Amino acid sequence: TSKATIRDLNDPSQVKTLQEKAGKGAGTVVAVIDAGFDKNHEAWRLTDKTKARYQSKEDLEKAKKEHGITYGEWVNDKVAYYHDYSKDGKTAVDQEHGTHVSGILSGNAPSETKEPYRLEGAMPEAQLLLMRVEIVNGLADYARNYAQAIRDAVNLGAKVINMSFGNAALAYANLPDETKKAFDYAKSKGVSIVTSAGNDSSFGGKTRLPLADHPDYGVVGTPAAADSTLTVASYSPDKQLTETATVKTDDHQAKEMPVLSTNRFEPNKAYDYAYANRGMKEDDFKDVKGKIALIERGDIDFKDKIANAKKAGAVGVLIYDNQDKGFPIELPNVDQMPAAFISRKDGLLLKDNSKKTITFNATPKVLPTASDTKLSRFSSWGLTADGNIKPDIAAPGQDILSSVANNKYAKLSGTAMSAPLVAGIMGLLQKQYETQYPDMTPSERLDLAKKVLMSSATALYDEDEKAYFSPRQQGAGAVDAKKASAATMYVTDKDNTSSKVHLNNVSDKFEVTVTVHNKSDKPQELYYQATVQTDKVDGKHFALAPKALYETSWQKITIPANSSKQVTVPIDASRFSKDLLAQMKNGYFLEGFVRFKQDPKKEELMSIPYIGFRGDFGNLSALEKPIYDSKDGSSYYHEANSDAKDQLDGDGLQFYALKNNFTALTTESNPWTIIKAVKEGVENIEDIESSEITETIFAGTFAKQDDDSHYYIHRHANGKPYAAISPNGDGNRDYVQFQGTFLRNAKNLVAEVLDKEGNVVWTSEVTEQVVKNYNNDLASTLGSTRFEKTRWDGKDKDGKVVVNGTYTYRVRYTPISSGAKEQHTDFDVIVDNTTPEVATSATFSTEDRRLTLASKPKTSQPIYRERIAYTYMDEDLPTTEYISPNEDGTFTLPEEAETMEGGTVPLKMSDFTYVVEDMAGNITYTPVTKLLEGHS
Ligand SMILES: [Ca+2]
Ligand code: NA
Repeated sequence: TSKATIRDLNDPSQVKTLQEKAGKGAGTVVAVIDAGFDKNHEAWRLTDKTKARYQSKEDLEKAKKEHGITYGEWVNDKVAYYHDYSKDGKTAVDQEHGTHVSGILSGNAPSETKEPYRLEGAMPEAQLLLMRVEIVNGLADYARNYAQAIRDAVNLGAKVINMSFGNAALAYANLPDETKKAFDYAKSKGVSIVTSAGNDSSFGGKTRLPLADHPDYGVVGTPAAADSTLTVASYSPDKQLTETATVKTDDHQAKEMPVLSTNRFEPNKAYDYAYANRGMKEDDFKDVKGKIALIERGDIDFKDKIANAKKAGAVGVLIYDNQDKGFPIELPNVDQMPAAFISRKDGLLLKDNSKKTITFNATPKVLPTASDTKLSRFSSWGLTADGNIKPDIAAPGQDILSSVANNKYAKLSGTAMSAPLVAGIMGLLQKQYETQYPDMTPSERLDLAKKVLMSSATALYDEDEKAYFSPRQQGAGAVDAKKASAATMYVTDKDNTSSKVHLNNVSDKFEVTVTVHNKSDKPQELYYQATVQTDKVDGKHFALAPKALYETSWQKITIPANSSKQVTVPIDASRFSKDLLAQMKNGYFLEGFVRFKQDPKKEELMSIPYIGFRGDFGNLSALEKPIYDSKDGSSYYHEANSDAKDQLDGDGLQFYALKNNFTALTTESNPWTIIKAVKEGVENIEDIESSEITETIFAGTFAKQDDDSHYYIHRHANGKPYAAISPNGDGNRDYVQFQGTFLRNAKNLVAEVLDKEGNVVWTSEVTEQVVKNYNNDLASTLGSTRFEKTRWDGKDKDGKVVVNGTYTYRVRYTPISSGAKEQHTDFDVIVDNTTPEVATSATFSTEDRRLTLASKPKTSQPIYRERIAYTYMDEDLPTTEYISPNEDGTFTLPEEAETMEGGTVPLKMSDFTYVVEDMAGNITYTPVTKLLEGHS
């Protein structure tokens, strides 16, 4: 009972054509570096173990002895070697991601599988080297771990190394030297390394669009940033093998549609369904009990939509897209609730259908994708931090069905699924070249295979924009193993280093030079054309879509046999400067593809991308403007309150810093009750000694005298925020600290203080590496970073507190790009240690209960708050509230205080305290009874 494979029904990358030419991997070794594997899975088997490189643990150990490897172990005929390079970690091993990635590369499920179709990877007859690596300490130790796994994989005979992991926005230059030399070691040995681009979209994450003022929104990190690697983006073909559900339309026909199910529905059981809108209100699920809730994708989370139907008593849920030509999204598991994602067109069909009955099928079929041929929304954009072109190539990575833990199978999306397909195509192409080009070195075949894969890759085309997807999103195009296995030509840059042209900074007139390489015995003629395109802009945001400018005339080129010729396409986009600079004031990309055809009417034979930037890329601002300078009071990750644009509350009692992510200075607010308790030596203060809290706030913000619930920005006459410290060790506004939202990566971040008289009085420790805030999510990164090394305690380089005055707090940082000038941002910081002189005597009129102070406060900095506090006990907890002064200078003291429980507590005169604070933080707190006693 031999079952058909998934590839037998769906092979979007044409792997079968290459397999018919180069085999299925028998005798070859490939390696996978991931976070953990199910090394017992049924997908790990060989058809003929006798044809393998390592036929036993003895063959594996002999190879270990020859290279000094004293670790790792044979597992079975398929998994010839497994080693855990992060065994010292305390976290448990996750087996799903690594098993899935490996299955796409070399899965070989037998016919005895429970699945409808067998999972057969690109190289099912190759042996696997599974190597675990996970973060335990830092990213340097991490890169040192997988550098060893690379070297070991090379020395154990791996022809391909697939690395379906990464860390966003990281620069290649910051990798340890061992990691860099391991990349070169594999390359010098003809071993291919394939990296996933990442699932981080652009700056802002898969839910935001980057602002047009900042074109350097790439988020590709390491190891993908290594030039030696082949970095793979993710796209969706126009069709995909999917699970199905069928209904009856109004025309009396049977229409079956794709579904993506979390948990399982009853196979071929007729389900009823009712429309429940966006699933936000309880009334939406009025007639949802017993049926399936049809919920529109909208404003609440999927977990909220699904759980709300569970309360109403539904048997399942159907969430349909709110985007046009969108992608399926894996819905969460909410208490085993069967949840299926469907397209917007299929959802609207179900919404306006008469006989609202749907039946889920057990056998999957190939159906068109709603997205059509489209790049994945999560696939990481270039460029690298160093400014290099990534990714290199695209591969299918939407809802890929592969092997998961416990001998099971599941669909996963991600560039981690795109990579192992290209890795398998690299391995087969290299085998093909071992007979097609035997006189080459292994490094020469590797360089050729990478160039052929990129050249023959079909440049994907956005049908809505009438332009090709940006090279910064798709690389050199979608991999095509048929065109790659058949290619006898390839195209490289001017210096024959890569199949991509990096032009760095360009003006309106530039030229793209490409070398066409012919390896056939006969000369060949080609027609070539360069497309000119840039970014599409929607107002203040990038659309993350191409904007075609024009295309050049088709020109001919004849390349002699076993030779190469260069072509040059002049580009002139000067007639677009005015419009493009209006949308993208700080510069814009000028990019595209030089496409090659045997004849202009035939299909694309090769394509090489070129990328230039119209401006000064390296000197683009790396730091978002301070939040104080915002016209409307909002930044990229922070929205203002339109009713009060100067409101800027602090951290409060939040646990995570998900709010208030912008460039600013931080300080601390320390109430007087805590200053008093600390100076008196109280050990336990929080929720015991005082009801007030020490809050981290932003410098230049001050609370109103009556509310205290909100802080507001105050500014000098010029406009700068009134940032002031009082360095006296009491914890109340003693320091300033730099908080940054970095639009670009930076290096050598250092803060200094100028005395505004021509002298630097203080310099902080240097923060050598700065990573951009490419998102505002705990799962990746927050939209802001607090650099504790930039904290200034108001002291000079000798340790003495600076004299009272205004100082320039200067933050310096340099972009990663080559030769970039150092950038800086300045803040005026006032230092004032002057303790306010306040009253020492007071008389209290018993009739009106008005307290009269012997003298008004005399403060150096302007008065911040002049209040009288009363601290009463509310359920054994001293609770403090405040009283503002009258207009004659007196304070009316109440005789009772209403508690939270609704009661009333009498106020004794020993409960009142006179507190005066200036805008630098200098504070005095005197008991009112002490003032009343202030008389000889
Ligand atoms: Ca202070
Ligand atoms: Na291409």
